[PDB]
Amino acid sequence: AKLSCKICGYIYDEDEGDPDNGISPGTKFEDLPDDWVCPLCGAPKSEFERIE
Ligand SMILES: [Fe+3]
Repeated sequence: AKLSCKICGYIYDEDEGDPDNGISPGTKFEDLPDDWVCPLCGAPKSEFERIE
């Protein structure tokens, strides 16, 4: 699944992960640490919303 950061143009795609910050491809959003934030703008998980 894919989730948009409400606050910038970033999209978290579970099939991409966030590898530059230590999150492997295939990591589900539910499994991101509670201290994970958007790699571009620092918004928390509460500021992401599922998109198609
Ligand atoms: Fe962002």
